Amino acid sequence: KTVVVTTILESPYVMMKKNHEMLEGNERYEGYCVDLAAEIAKHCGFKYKLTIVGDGKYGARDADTKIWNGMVGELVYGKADIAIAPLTITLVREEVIDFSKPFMSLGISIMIKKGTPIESAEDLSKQTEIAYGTLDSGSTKEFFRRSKIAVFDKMWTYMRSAEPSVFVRTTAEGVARVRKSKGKYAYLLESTMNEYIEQRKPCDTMKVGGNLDSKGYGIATPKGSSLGNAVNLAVLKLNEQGLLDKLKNKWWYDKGEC
Amino acid sequence: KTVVVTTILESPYVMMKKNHEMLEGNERYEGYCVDLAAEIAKHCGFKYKLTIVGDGKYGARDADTKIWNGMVGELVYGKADIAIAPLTITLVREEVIDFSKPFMSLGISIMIKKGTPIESAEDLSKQTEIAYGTLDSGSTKEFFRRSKIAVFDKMWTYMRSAEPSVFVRTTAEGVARVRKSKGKYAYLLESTMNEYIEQRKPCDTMKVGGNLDSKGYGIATPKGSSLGNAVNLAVLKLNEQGLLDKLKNKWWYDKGEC
Ligand SMILES: N[C@@H](Cn1oc(=O)[nH]c1=O)C(=O)O
Ligand SMILES: N[C@@H](Cn1oc(=O)[nH]c1=O)C(=O)O
Ligand SMILES: [Zn+2]
Ligand SMILES: [Zn+2]
Ligand SMILES: [Zn+2]
Repeated sequence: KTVVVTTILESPYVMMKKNHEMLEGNERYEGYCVDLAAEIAKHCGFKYKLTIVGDGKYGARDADTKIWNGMVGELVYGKADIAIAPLTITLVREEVIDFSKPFMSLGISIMIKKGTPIESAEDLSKQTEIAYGTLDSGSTKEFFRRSKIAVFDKMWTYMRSAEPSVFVRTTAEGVARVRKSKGKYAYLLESTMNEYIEQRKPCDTMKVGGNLDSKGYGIATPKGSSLGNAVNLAVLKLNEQGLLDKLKNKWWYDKGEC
Repeated sequence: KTVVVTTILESPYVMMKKNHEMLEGNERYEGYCVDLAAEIAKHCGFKYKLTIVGDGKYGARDADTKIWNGMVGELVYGKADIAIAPLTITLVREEVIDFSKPFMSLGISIMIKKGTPIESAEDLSKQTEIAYGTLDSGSTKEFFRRSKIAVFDKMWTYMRSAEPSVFVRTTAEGVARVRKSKGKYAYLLESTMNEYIEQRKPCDTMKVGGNLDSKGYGIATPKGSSLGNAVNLAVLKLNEQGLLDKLKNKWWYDKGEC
C-alpha cells in the first residue's frame, strides 16, 4: 500500500530539518527531492514513506559478489519501491532497474578551491601538484574507469593509483577536502552539486570549465514495477509545467548564500 | 525484416548530400541522425531504410479528428517502425508512442537577426513592433499554448491571434523570415537548431537569452514495439561511449563557418 521511497542524504536534495527530532516521518526531511517526492506521489495517487538508503551509497554492482549496493540495490532486492534522488540514468543501471525520463539534466564538472590554477580536465591531466578525485562509488567514477578518451583515460590512470586515495565516501567529504587543501585538491562531481556548493558559505569553491558529458537523473523503480508508467508521465508533466525549474531555483539560487 | 525509419529533412540532422543525384537509398543523406541511425542499427542488429516523413511535420494531434500527423502519426498508424530525428520527448506524445532516453538535451530559445533590440522572452512580450512566432505542428508551439507562466502566456495570446500569421511550416522558413525581416521578426526554436544556424553563413543571426525550458530528443517507436527495449539501451551505450558528443561536435562545431 504505502510506497517505500529510498533516497540519500545529499544536499540540497534531502537534508535533515533543523528540528527533525521533534517531527515525525516524512516531515523530518526537506529538500528538492523531498518536494519532488510529495508531488510525484500526489500525481500518481499514492501514499509513501521516505527512507534514507542504509549504506549511504548511490548504487554499484560489486565485481566479484555481483551484489548491487546503494539505492539501486534497495530496488533490486525489493527493499524499496521507488528511488527519488539525484540518481544518474546509466546503461548498467537501466539493465536492472527502470528509470523515468530525466527530471534534471547535468554533466561531470570540476570543483576547485578559488584561485587554483586549473581551468579544465586537460589542465588536471597535464599536471601533478594538484590532486583530484571522485565520489568513491558512483557514475562519475565509472565514467573515468571506462572512458576511451585520452584525457579522461590519463586522469583515470592517475586517480586509480594515487596514494593516499583521492576518492571520497560522500559528496560533503569531497567538498571539505577541496576546502581544506589550499588548492592542492580539485574534485570531480556532477554540475548540479557543484553549482549548489558554489552558492554556499564560505563561498570558497567554484565550478571551472564546461561539463565533461551530458546525462540526467531519473526516478527509479524495480524492473517491471506497477508505478513506472505513471511516475514517468508525472515527471514529464511536472517538467512541462515548470515545477522542476521552480524547485531547482528554490533550492539552488533563491536561498543562495553568496 | 527491414526497419522503416521515418525522419525529417532538418539541418544538420538529415540533409541531402551534395552529389545526391547519383546516389541511392540511405546514401543520399547525411547528418547527425543519419550517423545515429547507422549506429543504432549496428548495435541493435537491424537493416533499415531512411524515409522522409510524408507531410514534413514533427507531430501534433488534430483537436477535432484526434488524428496524429507528422512522424508521430506515421508511428501511430504503422507507416514507419521507428523515428530517428530531433523529436522532442513530451507528455502528449509519450501517451501514444514510446521514447528512448534522450540522445540530446535542449531547450526553447530565441533567434534574432543581429542587432535586434531583444535580449529575452520577457523583452518580446513587452513590445509588439517586433513580430515573433514558432514552428507549426511541433512541441514549441504546444509549449506556449499550454503555458501558465505569465510571460509565455502573454506571448501565446499575441501569437495565436497574430495577423499576418507568425507561424511557419518549416524551421528553414522561420530562419528565412528572420533573415529577410530587417530585425522585425524573431523566431522561437530549439537551442540545437538555433546554435547550428548561428554558425552558418551569412552569419547574420544569433541566439539571445537562456533556454526557456530543459528537455530532450528521443528515438521513438510505436507502443509495444519489439525494437523499443534495444534502441533505448543503444542510446545509453552511445552516450557513454562518447559517440553522441562526437557526432554533436562533428555536425555543429567542426564545419562551423563563422
Ligand atoms: N548521481 C551519481 C552519484 N555521484 O554524484 C556525483 O556528483 N558523482 C557521482 O558519482 C550516481 O547516481 O551515481
Ligand atoms: N523537435 C520539435 C520540432 N520543433 O523544432 C523546433 O525548433 N521547434 C519545434 O517545435 C518537435 O519534436 O516537435
Ligand atoms: Zn502538482
Ligand atoms: Zn558504435
Ligand atoms: Zn482539423
